[PDB]
Amino acid sequence: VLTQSPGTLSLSPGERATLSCRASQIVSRNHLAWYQQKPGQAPRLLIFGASSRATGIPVRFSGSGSGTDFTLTINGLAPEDFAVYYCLSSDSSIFTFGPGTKVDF
Amino acid sequence: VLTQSPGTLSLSPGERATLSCRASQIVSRNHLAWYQQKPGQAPRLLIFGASSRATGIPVRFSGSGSGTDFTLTINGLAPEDFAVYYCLSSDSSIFTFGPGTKVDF
Amino acid sequence: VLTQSPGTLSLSPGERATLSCRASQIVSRNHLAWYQQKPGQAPRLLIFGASSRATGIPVRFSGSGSGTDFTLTINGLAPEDFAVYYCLSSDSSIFTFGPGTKVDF
Amino acid sequence: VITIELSNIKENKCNGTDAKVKLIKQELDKYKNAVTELQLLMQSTPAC
Amino acid sequence: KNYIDKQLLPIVNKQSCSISNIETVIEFQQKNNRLLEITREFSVNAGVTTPVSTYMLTN
Amino acid sequence: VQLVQSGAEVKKPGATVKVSCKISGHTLIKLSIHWVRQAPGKGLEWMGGYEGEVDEIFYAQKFQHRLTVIADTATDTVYMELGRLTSDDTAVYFCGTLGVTVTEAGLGIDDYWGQGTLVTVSSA
Amino acid sequence: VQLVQSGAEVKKPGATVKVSCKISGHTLIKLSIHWVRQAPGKGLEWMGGYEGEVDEIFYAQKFQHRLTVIADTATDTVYMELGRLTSDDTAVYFCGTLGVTVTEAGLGIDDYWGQGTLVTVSSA
Amino acid sequence: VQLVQSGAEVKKPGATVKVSCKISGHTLIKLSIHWVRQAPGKGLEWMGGYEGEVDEIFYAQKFQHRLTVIADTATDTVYMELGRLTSDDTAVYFCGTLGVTVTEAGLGIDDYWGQGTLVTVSSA
Repeated sequence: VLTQSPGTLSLSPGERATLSCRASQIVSRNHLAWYQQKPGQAPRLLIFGASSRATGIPVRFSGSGSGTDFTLTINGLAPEDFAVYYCLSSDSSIFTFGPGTKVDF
Repeated sequence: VLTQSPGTLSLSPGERATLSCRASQIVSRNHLAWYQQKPGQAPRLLIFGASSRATGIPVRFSGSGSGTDFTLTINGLAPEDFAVYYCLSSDSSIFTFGPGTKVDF
Repeated sequence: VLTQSPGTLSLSPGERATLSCRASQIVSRNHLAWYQQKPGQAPRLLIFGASSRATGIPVRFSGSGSGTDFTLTINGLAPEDFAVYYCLSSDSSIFTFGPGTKVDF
Repeated sequence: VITIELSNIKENKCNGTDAKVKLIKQELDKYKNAVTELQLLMQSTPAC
Repeated sequence: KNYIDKQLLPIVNKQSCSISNIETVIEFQQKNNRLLEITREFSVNAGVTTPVSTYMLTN
Repeated sequence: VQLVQSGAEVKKPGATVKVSCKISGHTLIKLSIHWVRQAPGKGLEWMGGYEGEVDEIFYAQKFQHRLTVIADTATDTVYMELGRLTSDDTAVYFCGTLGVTVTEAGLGIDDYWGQGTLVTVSSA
Repeated sequence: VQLVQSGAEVKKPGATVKVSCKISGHTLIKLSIHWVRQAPGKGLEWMGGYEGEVDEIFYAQKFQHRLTVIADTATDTVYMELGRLTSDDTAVYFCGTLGVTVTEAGLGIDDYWGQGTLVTVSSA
Repeated sequence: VQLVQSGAEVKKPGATVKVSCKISGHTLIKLSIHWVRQAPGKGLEWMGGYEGEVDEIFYAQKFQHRLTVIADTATDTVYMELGRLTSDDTAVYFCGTLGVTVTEAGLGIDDYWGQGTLVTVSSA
């Protein structure tokens, strides 16, 4: 059971953003990934292992976290990354997504 | 003069636990260790240098801190590690223990 | 537009001190330096890049920070380093100082 | 005469699953082998 | 002797050794590289070497 | 390198549907495929999938005993069969190849996700 | 290795002043020299400077079109003029050589700062 | 490799007690031994010890001039003496070998702690 916060945010483009992901039960530092999905298309994979970038994303994206708290921060908020940011987890071999947060404005 | 917190805690097994150690006067990052001991037996040495594990302890235990604040966190809390966790220190060469926190439940 | 805090502090020597520097708009982790200067003389350069020491300063000084929050902490506070601490920044190539904090007592 | 100063070590009693210490123990063992190997090479006189 | 005896000897004899950073291991590997090449070159010529290599008596 | 889905269709309650995935550029003996359902305006949820590295299939507990996945390794196809289809399962279905292979050195993951298709459970 | 400033003087409003800096130990083809102003009891402010590495001259937006900085590379000096001088510019002026040269491996900076001098805008 | 304590006993106020420590496995020319007292249900407190690496003895400020610790290097034994024994010192005594030897490369520590014995200050 994963919880995202602060739900919906509408910060102006060009400033850093912070997203949070909490877990009811303890999960590993790995077995965790973040997906951003514009509506209707395939969700891309932003980071894996909660601290490692993917192949083909800008340096602006960066994530951290340990224990039951995982935060994703984007330094440069370009007008091309306004979508829903999911927080996938994996306890042993099962997958469970999160409610989802939206970046507006 | 070292003070521990939050005194006594009674969290359920299987959840990460946080212990804190504050120093009245500034101490080095080294010259600090954490001892857990069950009553009546010889205390074991968990971590030394406030960030380095000992020889023969599980990966779950991990400690951090710098300055006058030192925190010990354990991710997996097995039923075999319910004991009193002391916070040793040494300014120049003098050893001064702490009040001691007890993990219950 | 950089704002410093907590303005003026008067802590006793021998205890760690904390200074803060906030930026209205996002600046790089580099392109930032901390200058301490006694009145009437040439300012010295303490750290550059917000995490790297200079050439010829004690190990006590150390700085960190990322995004729009930059913190400078000094472990040992000798009577030698009572001065005004500035926080320079350069967004693209234009320099702009801060209001300036003062360490008293 | 060329003199090289080297320090002898008996045995490393410390263990650990860490990575940085593993490299040091590996190299110290390799250092010991070079001294031990060269110890038996001195016994025979040079052939020239 | 100024490196192993002064720095690395008190640590590895305490049963709970813990090296601080990897920047020390890499430095130590460079110092312990000349001594390895000397015994390697002496192990095939059985004692007498010609010409003297750079590892033995550098320029 | 790109996954291909089947075509969209309309369905009626009480029947069983079939979805398919085609791989062109890999062997499926190493890639791990899953199935995710995105509601019209809600979040996604993992349904199930087959990994191939261990040659094992897991199904979600809330969808347990309701669906059966058959993957033909030689034919290079993974089949999505959904029985007891109700009227509230009108959602977009993506396959997705998500999974971390943790070893003693690092992590490994990938993402193809195909293109996805929608199924509508209408009346007539 | 040390920068040397000019001599202090008194000035009257409406005129233009000149400040100079001499370098003995470098070539000015690689250094970057700027100009900062410290009010009597207030914080500093970056006025302008000459880059040197790129051979460019920078002026602050709030001080644009009011002063012109000329540096003679062969003579090894930097000249900072100040036109439209008011009565509130009585402050100590340090030159300073501050600037980061970020590359793909690390960072580089230095600081000489000379000794500085004060200019007083009096009446008579 | 294991430390062995003396035998537990009862005592009366006003006398002086002796506690012994036997080392079997090392040479004590490098081991650092100390003495910790644990009250019946309270925390521990460091009292004194002998380092061996520097061949120096430190005593706690609150216990100075009340106890004297003598360690025979040749007879691999450190003796714990406690003078002016009151009625509130009924506590378990562990020796412990705790100490950090910080160098330019890392840190070093160990722990044996023996087994500990209790001393009771009764009336008769």
